[PDB]
Amino acid sequence: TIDEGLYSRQLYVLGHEAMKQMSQSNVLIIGCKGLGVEIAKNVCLAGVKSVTLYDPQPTRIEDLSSQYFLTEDDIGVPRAKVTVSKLAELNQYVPVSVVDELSTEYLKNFKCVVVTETSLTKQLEINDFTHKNHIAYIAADSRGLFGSIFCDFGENFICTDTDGNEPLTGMIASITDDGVVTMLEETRHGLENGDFVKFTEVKGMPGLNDGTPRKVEVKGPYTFSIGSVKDLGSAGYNGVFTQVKVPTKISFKSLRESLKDPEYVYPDFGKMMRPPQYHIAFQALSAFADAHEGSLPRPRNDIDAAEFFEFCKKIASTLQFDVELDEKLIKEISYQARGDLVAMSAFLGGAVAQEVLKATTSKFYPLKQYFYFDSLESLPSSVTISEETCKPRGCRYDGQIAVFGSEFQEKIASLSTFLVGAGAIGCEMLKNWAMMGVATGESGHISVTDMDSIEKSNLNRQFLFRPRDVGKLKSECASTAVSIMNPSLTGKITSYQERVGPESEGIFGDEFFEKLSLVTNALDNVEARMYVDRRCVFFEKPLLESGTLGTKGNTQVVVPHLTESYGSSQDPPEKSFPICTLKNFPNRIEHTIAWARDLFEGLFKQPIDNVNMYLSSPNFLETSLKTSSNPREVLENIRDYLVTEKPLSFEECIMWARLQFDKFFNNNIQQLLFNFPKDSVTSTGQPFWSGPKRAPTPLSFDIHNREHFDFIVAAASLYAFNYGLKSETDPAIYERVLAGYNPPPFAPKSGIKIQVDKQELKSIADSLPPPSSLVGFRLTPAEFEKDDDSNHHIDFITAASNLRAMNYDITPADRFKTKFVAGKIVPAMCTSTAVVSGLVCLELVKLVDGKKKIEEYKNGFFNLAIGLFTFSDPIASPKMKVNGKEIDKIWDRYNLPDCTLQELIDYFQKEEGLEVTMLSSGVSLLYANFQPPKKLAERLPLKISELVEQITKKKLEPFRKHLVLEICCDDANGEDVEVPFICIKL
Amino acid sequence: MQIFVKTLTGKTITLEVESSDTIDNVKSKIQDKEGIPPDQQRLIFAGKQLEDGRTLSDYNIQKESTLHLVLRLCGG
Ligand SMILES: *NS(=O)(=O)NC[C@H]1O[C@@H](n2cnc3c(N)ncnc32)[C@H](O)[C@@H]1O
Ligand SMILES: [Mg+2]
Ligand SMILES: [Mg+2]
Repeated sequence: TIDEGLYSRQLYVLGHEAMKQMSQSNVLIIGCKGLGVEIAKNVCLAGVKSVTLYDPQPTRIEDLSSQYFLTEDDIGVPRAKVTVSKLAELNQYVPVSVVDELSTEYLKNFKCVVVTETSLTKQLEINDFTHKNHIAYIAADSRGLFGSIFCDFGENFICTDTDGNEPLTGMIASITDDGVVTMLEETRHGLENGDFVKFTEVKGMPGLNDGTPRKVEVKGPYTFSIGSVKDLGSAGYNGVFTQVKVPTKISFKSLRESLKDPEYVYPDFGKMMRPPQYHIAFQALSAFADAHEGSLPRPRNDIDAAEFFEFCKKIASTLQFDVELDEKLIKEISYQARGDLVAMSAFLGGAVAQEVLKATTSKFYPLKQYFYFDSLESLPSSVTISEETCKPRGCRYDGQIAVFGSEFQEKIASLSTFLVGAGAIGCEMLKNWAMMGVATGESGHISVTDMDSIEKSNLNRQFLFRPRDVGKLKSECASTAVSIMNPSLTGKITSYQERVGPESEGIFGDEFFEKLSLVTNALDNVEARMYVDRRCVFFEKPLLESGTLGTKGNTQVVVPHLTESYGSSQDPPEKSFPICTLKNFPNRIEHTIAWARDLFEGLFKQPIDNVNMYLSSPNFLETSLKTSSNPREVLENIRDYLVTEKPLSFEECIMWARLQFDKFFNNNIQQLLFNFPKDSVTSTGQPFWSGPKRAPTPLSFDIHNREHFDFIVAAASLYAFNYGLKSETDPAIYERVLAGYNPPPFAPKSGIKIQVDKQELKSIADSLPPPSSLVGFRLTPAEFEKDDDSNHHIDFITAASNLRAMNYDITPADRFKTKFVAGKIVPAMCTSTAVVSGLVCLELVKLVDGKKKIEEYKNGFFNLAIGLFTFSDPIASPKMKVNGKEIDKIWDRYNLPDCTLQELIDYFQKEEGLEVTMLSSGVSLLYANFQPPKKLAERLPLKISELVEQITKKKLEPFRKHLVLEICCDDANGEDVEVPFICIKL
Repeated sequence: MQIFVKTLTGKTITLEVESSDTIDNVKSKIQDKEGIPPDQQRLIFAGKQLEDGRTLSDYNIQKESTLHLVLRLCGG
């Protein structure tokens, strides 16, 4: 029922059941300014039943400071009726409509109501009703560098998944009668006290496998207790535990009764004392509105701030708040009251959107209940921030000028940025830049690059694209889409289709980087991140970095000559299974899917490529014999795929697939059991097939077995694809050909090496047809494509994996999970993407302000599934001492022209106090003080570029603009010392 | 004394420590329980990341303080 083609990546986060509940939940959203439109965007993409908008207030120019679906032609028109048109285009499955009147009884149509830009008085009126009529309530507001969220899902909300983690599971070694479970081979269970676990395959304790959950007591990383099990056996052996996730009832207080005793979610344990201050300040903001006819304090206005601060006093007394108010902090909220920052709406909007899904799915732990946030470190300090500088100017950026000022607005407009990636994070980043006015100045410019094209599943979280854009380039569409959002960016954006890396340094060279103000990553792999980081360090450019994984995300800022870089710290490495486990001793479905992916590659990819290389590369056989890891396999592929196993009909492909069945799910298993019989024992007398090793059983082909049949169809259709034969699916032709299959006899051989020559390969090479006879003939390889359900790729992998799962008695998996594993799909959705984009841009304004204190910057981490946000100051770059001078071990370098070797040596002695003893370039040694005097007399007058060319016996590439060198030298005390590298500017 | 470490996936780790203990020591105790190499541990207290060579006292970490153990992510 659920369109898996669109929701693939999001389904891997929320699950089918959750999205089924979403498709039955109407959502009402009050307010269509920046915050509300962001919430509505994510909710529409998410796939709720429908979205209803309510905002009769007319469009003002300052609303465009963050609301990206409003143009200057829409001024005066109510915001809801202008925004509905563009929200309906996001997701065809989510109708969007407007409502002009709000009736209390009309709220009963929605499972969740999001309230923005609404006074506290009206909030209480709405929440009083929703709280009594089983309607989820969410209220958020964006006020300058300050934000707030309130959630009330009722006092009997049942959460069915409180962390979004997959259930823990692991293999057991033993269980004592008193209930001590010992994990297998120092394998951590990962459980906590109070968790529940079921069991399966436990030997000696049959009743334990019945599936009754048992509370756990953790005794150590590899051991835990479940209580007495004497009534069930004397000793448990082997088996597998599986965590049982327990639901929790969450009782929310109403807005009225929690207003006195609010329960806070702290986004920053370094600002623990602020949420209470903000609780009072946001209420005082609504009292000010009611007093001044719905108007908020004017930007940086002292008179309005004094009156506001007085409201806080009255509210603090009315609520009996035993707290000493921080005047400077509270007044700062009044100064910024009219601030409308797109970054703040992205951050809050993404979070609120996730909370809406929590209310409609009962999945993930919701905010309970008050989330007060600030990014006050983003307030500029290099420019005058006064009532005169922040005053409105009648432009789309008034909401941003209210906080940063007009002098700062020009700095944003003249940025030259480089966005690496135009996917999820890329689209949100471009949207933010457009609303902020980045690169809209004379000297401003944006460069976007991405080598990929738009696909269906991208549309779930890459909102600049539309179904009709499928197949187009991401960087181009995103550039065009942003020009519509901010026409001031017309012609200011240059899009590339380049893959950032070593191969594209001719485009993204020295001349390209020198112009940039900063680099922003929007990548989906660590390799590209590490490369961009190296480049930014070399060109001394700031880097804004971010990543997401399902509901989790993070941000990191790299400040030249201040912080460490992205590559300065280590991350957990990517998991890889042992070859022995995949090749012969699988025990999880992940092991059979990885095996099936290699089988897919080994039947429909690798041999095809060898044939085409044999027919187009003149000396392929010779080179392969000298380089190939398995020359015999290459020769056999060519021999098999060109003559001995070449099919001439789809019937012959079916016969071929039938042979592959016994070759990989029977004959190979027999040979394995022949070398390791089921009852064989190790050197310690223990059964060989125990623990991680599961005794396999060969399969006997059965046409009436869906897994057997699915493998034949998928394998025959892929073999036909390789040769261009037309495939078929009518079961009658498979029954016709297979019913008459005489399998050749097979007997397990001896002397085969199963981990836990010269003549024959030269003879089969001569038996190959010469390429002279196959001029122009090629075969078509199968290029793995996980997102095309008509190519049989996932069909073959699913069937092949499950057949191997049947060999080893492993639980099979459907195409949905198999696609996830074989495809290495990263779960993702729009909510996390918006959140990181907001945090990234809150750090962007710090870079353009030139902030020099490391404590003002913040790296961000969050997990929306548990309402966890946390932040830390960046790590300073490691320092070093040379002749007493402080050297930055990451960012410092010696910049020199293309001078002579002598001039370089003299420069370092006289200007740096360093005696150059050795000078190197790459692997090459350019100079050393111990070289004979004739070697030096001929090199000292040479230029560095000349010295490099001669020593390397190779001319420098013509477009080279720099040269990197290293030196060994003694300091002023004659002692060897490490010093920064040298960059020669040619 | 006792301190708590909350991970980004919602797990809670309890440690037995003293204010004079080094971050390296705290990381060793986290490695024993979770298997995470010290160099891959990102600990945060009161908005500051804990660095090797310093002590808990250098960060005002006291009885029953809560640290965050976080990771970097690569989707996007
Ligand atoms: N996170 S995502 O999957 O939604 N999209 C990431 C986005 O980034 C692009 N990408 C990946 N690697 C590179 C390099 N090396 N250069 C430029 N862009 C790159 C992907 O195409 C994807 O669209
Ligand atoms: Mg793609
Ligand atoms: Mg990707």
